[PDB]
Amino acid sequence: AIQGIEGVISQLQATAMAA
Amino acid sequence: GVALTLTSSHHIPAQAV
Amino acid sequence: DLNDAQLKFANDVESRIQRRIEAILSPIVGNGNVHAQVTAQLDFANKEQTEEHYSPNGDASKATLRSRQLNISEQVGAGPRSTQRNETSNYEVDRTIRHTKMNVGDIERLSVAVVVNYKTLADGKPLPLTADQMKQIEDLTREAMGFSDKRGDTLNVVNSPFSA
Amino acid sequence: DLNDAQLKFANDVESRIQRRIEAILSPIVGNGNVHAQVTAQLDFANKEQTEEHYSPNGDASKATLRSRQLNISEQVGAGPRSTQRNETSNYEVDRTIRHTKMNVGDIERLSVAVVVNYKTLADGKPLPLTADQMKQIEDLTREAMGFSDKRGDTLNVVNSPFSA
Amino acid sequence: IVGNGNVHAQVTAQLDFANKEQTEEHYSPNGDASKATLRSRQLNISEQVG
Repeated sequence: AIQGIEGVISQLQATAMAA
Repeated sequence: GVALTLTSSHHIPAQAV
Repeated sequence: DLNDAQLKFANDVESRIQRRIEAILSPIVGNGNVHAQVTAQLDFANKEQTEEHYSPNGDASKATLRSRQLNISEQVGAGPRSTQRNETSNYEVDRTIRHTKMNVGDIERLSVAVVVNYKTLADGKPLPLTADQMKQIEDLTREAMGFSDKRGDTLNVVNSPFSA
Repeated sequence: DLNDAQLKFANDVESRIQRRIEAILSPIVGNGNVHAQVTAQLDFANKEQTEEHYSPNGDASKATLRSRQLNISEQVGAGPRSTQRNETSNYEVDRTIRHTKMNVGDIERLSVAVVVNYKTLADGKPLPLTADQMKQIEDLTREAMGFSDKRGDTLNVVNSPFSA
Repeated sequence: IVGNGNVHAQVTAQLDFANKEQTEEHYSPNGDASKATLRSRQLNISEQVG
């Protein structure tokens, strides 16, 4: 989904912050 | 030994032999 | 109700296209020596579209892989040869989702009718215009109206002496 | 309602492009010796797009791996040879997600009509301009209008004596 | 051109007052291996020549 890809990029940002 | 990685549902799992 | 608003929208668009044509056609042909009218076929249908595109991965050079199992067996005894290749591949593909909401009130097809006057010299003889000047008027009107071929726009400019 | 706001937006954009053209065309051709009008085909459609790109990993040199199992067997008795290679590879791939929300009100196709006057010397004879000057005017108008070929912009500049 | 009063015209219009709603679905063909997008592929090949 478009919103699904939005969620994927959001989880990538989450990984960035966690690191 | 190393079962190939399945990213989604369509991806086919590793076949043993 | 809404139909009247749409009709007024069409009238304003047509009037502004008419004024834009008249603005450039005035300095060379002269005030009142040019008349133009515009009709517009508009788009008042609400459309929503979602597009999904997958990049092809049939070529091994552009294919992105996550897991690959390649079992190869060759029991040579061509004789009693025995070849066996079991290949399993999981791919990751490029994906592009486009969501589009078309604007309500867009122009579908514009047709414009322009009429020019003759040229009355100091004597008063209504001398008609020339082919080059007519071509220039056609080009200017095409530029002003936003002429396009995908829309299906039609333009007609004719030369005739105006009545009293 | 919203259609009128969009139309006023288009009118302001067209007027500002017209003024920008007139500003540079004034010092050389002269005040009033140049008239230009602009029409703009705009984009009032809300679009949202998400793009996913995977870097290819088919070449072993750029392939990133997490786990790899390579079972190799060669029972030589070509004779009664027996080769067997079971290879399992798990890869990690580069990933790029781009989320784009296109602006509402962008320009799709701009067509501009410009008309210049003749040159009346001290005697008063309306001497037409030259080819080099016409080319200079065309280049200046292309620069002012932001002429581009991807959009599909069309420009037409013609020379003709202005009416009284 | 013709003059005031030297022209008369009347228009009749057949209009559309029927509410229509339409949903369209289109699939790009993938029968050619060059434009076919794949997620998983298993190809077992065996040749026992005697």
